[PDB]
Parts: sequence; C-alpha cells; structure tokens
Amino acid sequence: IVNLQVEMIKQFHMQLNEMHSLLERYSEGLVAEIERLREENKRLRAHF
Amino acid sequence: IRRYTDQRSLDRSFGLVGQSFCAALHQELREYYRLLSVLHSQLQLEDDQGVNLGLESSLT
Repeated sequence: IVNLQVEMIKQFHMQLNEMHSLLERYSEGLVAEIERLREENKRLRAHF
Repeated sequence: IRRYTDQRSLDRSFGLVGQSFCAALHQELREYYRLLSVLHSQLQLEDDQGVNLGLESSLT
C-alpha cells in the first residue's frame, strides 16, 4: 500500500505537470495577427 | 515648357524631326499634366475629407 501510495503521488505530480504544460500549450497568435493587420493597413495607406 | 511648345508647334520650319521632337515634348508635358491632375485630385480628396487627421496619410 505504501509503495502504491508513493507511486500514485509521483504519477499524480507528473500528470499535474503534464496537464499544466498542455494547458499552457493549448491556451502570441493575437500579437502576430495584430502585427499582420497593422502591416496590412500601413501598406494600404502607403499604396493609397 | 508651354512657351516652348507654343513656339515650336507653330514653326513649320522645324521639319519632320523638329515636329517629332515637339511632339515628344508635348507628350512628356501631357504625362506631367496627368501627374499634376492626379495630385490635384488627391488634394481634392484631402479637402473633401475635411478632417485634420493627424494620421501619417493626411495631405500636409
């Protein structure tokens, strides 16, 4: 039971860290979109 | 340019080469007048928009 508990705690910790990492990965795009639209508007204004 | 064009358009003695040169000068003047008209139309657009937009695009 003690071995099971220790292994379970380690696995829980690892799984928590993996879930945190996955949420961080799945939750820069906005900045790039803003930059692209700014570039597009500046190009439009200069061309006009 | 217009004085030159008027002076040479009336001079038949310029010959075919002179007439061709005057025609080229007049054509360049036509391109220039097209450019000036475009600039005037842009100024008219700036006047029509009425806003002293402190945007980098405003015609200052």
